[PDB]
Amino acid sequence: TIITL
Amino acid sequence: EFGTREFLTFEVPLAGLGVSVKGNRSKENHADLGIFVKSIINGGAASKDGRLRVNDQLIAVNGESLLGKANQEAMETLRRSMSTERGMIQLIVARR
Repeated sequence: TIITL
Repeated sequence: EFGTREFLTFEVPLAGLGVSVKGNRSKENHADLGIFVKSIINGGAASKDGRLRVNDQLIAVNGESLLGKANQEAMETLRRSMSTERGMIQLIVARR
């Protein structure tokens, strides 16, 4: 649910 | 808890942006509300650049819009658009 770009 | 937001744009020089994002949803209204900046990794590209702000809503990346998309589809669009990226990311955000 949390993505790092 | 979105408020009245203005659309802003800036250019972020460039692993990656060093930004964590999350979808927001209202359960009472069963509605996705968009993708929001949850944290900016100290010392990453967005951190060094300084113009992105926690709780910004992400609107577009290099002209690819996240609007009109459920949170899952918008997240996929974000990942895909960042997968091809020295460089420059043009961001459109909505800020309270």
